[PDB]
Amino acid sequence: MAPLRKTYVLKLYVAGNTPNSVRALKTLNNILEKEFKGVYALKVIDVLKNPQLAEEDKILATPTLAKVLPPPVRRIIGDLSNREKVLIGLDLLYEEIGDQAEDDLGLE
Amino acid sequence: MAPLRKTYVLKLYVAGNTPNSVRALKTLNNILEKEFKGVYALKVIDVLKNPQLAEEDKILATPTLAKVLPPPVRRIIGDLSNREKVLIGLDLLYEEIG
Amino acid sequence: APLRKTYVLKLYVAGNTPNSVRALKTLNNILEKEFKGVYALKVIDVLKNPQLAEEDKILATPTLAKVLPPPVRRIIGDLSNREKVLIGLDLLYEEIGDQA
Amino acid sequence: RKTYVLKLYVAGNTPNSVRALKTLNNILEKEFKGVYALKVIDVLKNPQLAEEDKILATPTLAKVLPPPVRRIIGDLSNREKVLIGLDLLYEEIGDQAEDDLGLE
Repeated sequence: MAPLRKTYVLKLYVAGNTPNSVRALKTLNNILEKEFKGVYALKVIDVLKNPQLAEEDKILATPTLAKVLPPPVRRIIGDLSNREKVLIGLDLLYEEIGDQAEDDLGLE
Repeated sequence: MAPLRKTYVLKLYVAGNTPNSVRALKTLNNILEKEFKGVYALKVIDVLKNPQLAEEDKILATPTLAKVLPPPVRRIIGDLSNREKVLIGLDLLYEEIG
Repeated sequence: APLRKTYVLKLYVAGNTPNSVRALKTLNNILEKEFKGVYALKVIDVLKNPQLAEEDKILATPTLAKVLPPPVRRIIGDLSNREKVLIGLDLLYEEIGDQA
Repeated sequence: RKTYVLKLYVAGNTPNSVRALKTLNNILEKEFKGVYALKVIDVLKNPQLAEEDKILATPTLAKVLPPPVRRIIGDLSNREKVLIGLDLLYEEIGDQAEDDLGLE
């Protein structure tokens, strides 16, 4: 809980959220805090819940920026695009990325 | 006032298709056809029908590019974003013909 | 007028040379003629200043080059294949200085 | 079993340069044998980054490295000014072996 918290956030932009991609997203979320504790941070943006992009938000084609990502990570990114058919694209920015989101209804 | 050479391709990336949404895309296109003869061309992309971007594709925030665009075009783009919420983002290409 | 914000095309070159500097000029020229206020060129000579800023990162050329204007793509190509002085690039939404 | 490849992107080599890159090539294979690998790349030698290559601001990664390695890096950056930036991969090196135990 230091003063700053700037890290190379890996933003994923998805259309929808099918229970399976949500698993994999949770999966990939640990492959990161695990092998790269501190270096990266996942951040998913569902366009269906948030269509309008914020000035700083940019969506690049998965294929391009993927190759510079960790091996196990690239594999998830691959299922997501070619299988779970939900990954629109992604980006890599050194941003704030603080508190978790997803307006909680208590999700149980 | 001349149809020839380099063309701006305005790529709108949409999520959804409300009744108004369709109306305006007909207008924007009509505007670009009758006013920006050639100069500008439109190309709407349905991320629902197909989400994965090709290799040469990218979506940039609307507020950004729409700023430099011609008033009559920013208008329809502003509405497609903050009123119909179908407009995710967009890109600007400078090709020739397709 | 008081500045503005746009997408910056940061090229990272290992030093400079007449040709590379020419093309780097041709290129900059282009973005200010065809892609006004959408893309801004910003060259970073790793030879002059080696250190890297915080949000400053460098991705290989072929990765992020596909998504650029064709002409930007040609020049980027030559600064990388012909002059072989380009390390990589990046595309950030920033706040271009009134100059620097 | 894999290893943290600590790729270092440097701008040329100085006298006080190879100094720490010889002290870093040590501390690692020593206290952290097999743990944190290391491969130095002088851009000036070969600029063009490969499709899977990237360079990141030294303040970012280094800060998640052993307090000591951060010293050689830290010095190597502000003082000897040659460290353009660094990258940290977590993959497996299968180029050479010494002894292993696969289970058929």
